[PDB]
Amino acid sequence: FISYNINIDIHYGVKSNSLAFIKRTPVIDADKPVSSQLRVLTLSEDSPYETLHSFISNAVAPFFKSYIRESGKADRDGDKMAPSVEKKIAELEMGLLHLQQNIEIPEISLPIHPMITNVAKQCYERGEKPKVTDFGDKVEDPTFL
Amino acid sequence: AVQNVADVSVLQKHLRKLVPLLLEDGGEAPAALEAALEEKSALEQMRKFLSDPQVHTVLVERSTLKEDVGDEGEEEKEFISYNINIDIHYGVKSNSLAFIKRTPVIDADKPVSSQLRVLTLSEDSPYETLHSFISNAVAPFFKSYIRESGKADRDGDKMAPSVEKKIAELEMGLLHLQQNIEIPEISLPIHPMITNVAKQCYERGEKPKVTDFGDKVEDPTFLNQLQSGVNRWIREIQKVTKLDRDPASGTALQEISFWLNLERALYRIQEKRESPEVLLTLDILKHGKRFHATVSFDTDTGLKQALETVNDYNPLMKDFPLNDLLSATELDKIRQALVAIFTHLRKIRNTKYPIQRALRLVEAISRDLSSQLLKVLGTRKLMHVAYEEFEKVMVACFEVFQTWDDEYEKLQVLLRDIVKRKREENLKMVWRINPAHRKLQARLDQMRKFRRQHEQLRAVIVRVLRPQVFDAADANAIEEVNLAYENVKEVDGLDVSKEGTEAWEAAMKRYDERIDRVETRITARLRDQLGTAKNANEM
Amino acid sequence: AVQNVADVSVLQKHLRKLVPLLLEDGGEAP
Repeated sequence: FISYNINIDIHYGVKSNSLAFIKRTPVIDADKPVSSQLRVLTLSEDSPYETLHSFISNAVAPFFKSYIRESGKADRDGDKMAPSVEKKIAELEMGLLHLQQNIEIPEISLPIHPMITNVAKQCYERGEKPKVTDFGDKVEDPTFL
Repeated sequence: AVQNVADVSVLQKHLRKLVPLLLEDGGEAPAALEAALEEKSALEQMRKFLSDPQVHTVLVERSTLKEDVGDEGEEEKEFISYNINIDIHYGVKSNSLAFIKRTPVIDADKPVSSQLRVLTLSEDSPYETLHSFISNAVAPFFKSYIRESGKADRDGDKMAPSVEKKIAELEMGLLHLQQNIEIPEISLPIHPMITNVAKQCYERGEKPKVTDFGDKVEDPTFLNQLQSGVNRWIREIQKVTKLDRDPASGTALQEISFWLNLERALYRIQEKRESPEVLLTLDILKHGKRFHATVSFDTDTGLKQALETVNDYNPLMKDFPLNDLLSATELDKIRQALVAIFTHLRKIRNTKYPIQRALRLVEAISRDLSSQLLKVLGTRKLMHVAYEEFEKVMVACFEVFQTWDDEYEKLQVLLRDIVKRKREENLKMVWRINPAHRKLQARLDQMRKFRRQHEQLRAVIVRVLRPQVFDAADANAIEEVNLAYENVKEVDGLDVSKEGTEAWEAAMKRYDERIDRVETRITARLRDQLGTAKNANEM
Repeated sequence: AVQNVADVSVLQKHLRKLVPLLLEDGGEAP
């Protein structure tokens, strides 16, 4: 069933698509185009490792590299901070592509039906063994089976 | 994976609906977009994008082109120009949309926007944007998986915590993001017709009047365009003012050079009407029902309070003692230059300069002190510095060390006098400088121990290891101590890192293995020569 | 900053018309 959730912060929900909106323009103005005042990101839950890796790669490698090369910053010695952060970005990409180890599915809850589970729990908490008899009519009802 | 290739129509309509709001709060798929969006140059581009399972970058932009028009009447004209790129780069005067394929081949049967993620470009400051937004998008978010996924529960893989640490290293490592772009000012981004009309109204030298604009002097949309232009002008000049350099993205030297440039530019941003053409621009704004733009040229764009905010014009005279310290290469010059910058700190208090910021600048200057004494150390040639010469220059650099501590305890006297100043002003206490200088000195002084150490041996060895001053062994053993000094020398030199000190420790542990062998020899000769009596050569 | 603030209605309708184009690939608000 499709539902909705609201988050002031940012949070990974499982099997729940996400849309993040972070203000590109810090000041808030109704006259200022709100959509052009905001910054739009989105995410679907398929594999967060490759998610982050590929998105940061194709988001910062060409943008950042092209802008540092073409804006004359490579000719400016005011900040040698850029090559250091280029190495930093490269090692981000390496570490995030290396994030391909585990499926992370060790054990999941076992669903059968709420009715049988609650009947068994209520007939066991008294101190008695559940059988075919405790369910009663539910053992031969085709729909419940 | 590779699947059916999507069609142009579906994604074209999707992006057409998405763009106009994100671009100008509306527009409903403007025809300028669709002109070159349907163009074969772009069409084959997105065909390759969808089909090729190797390209996952694309850039659709719409520049609000500032078309320079030479016709008399105005300066520029607003224009619309859609742009298509298969590689992504900073578009000038425009915000763009990038699309990354999460699946190497995308189809319409599965949701296209599910298999493809959208990015939207920032033109104001793309680097600051991308950094802050990646932080506020991944850091607590990768944190949420670090907790939910039980990566701490399974210690077999401990590389996700390290990649979290390196994400943090990025986010707190580059915060300037190439800050301080040195933007001094911009052009006049206001209504063009008024500026041009005033230009021919004064090139005649006849004081542009109220009437010469005609009905435009009372035309509402004209006037509101003037207001919007003046508002954006104050936007970029308050931008050039809000540039507040921090010690990083440069250095404290560069910080107070920023103070230089900022102050000498806000000397002219005190008002913005200095040019006679801008004087008559003030006059026509007064005439054209924009007298608030006039007082802006006096108060708002006439940013006089900047000077009041930056009354700190004594750092201008601080740049000279700092420069003396910069040129201070000889040890005595270094100490007296520290004294000089200290005395002019006594001077610089008069201005309301941020003392937390100021003495964190002196923190950067203290690491600069470490750097310049490192240059002096390279002059000393620590790699193969000669022992007695080395302890003599350690007498020199250690009197320089407790003297740096002399005017450093004097910097604490400065802390007391700035207690007086906070009694007159008050401000936040956090102004640590505490340098790494001692660490070098630490290594220095510990090496000095070593130095004295072997000198305690070697000269005395020249007699004590010598029999009654054993020839065969002790000749090679005096060689042992001397060439061991060489081996500790050939591996331990001017190594700045503490790993040099660690290799020094290894060097002494093997050195003192030899030395303890020498001790065993000398004690053996002792005991085998004892037993006679107490007097002189006996005991 | 808070000088003029976009209304709840306009931004919420913008999101209502924007989300289905992404999370349903051109769908309608559910």
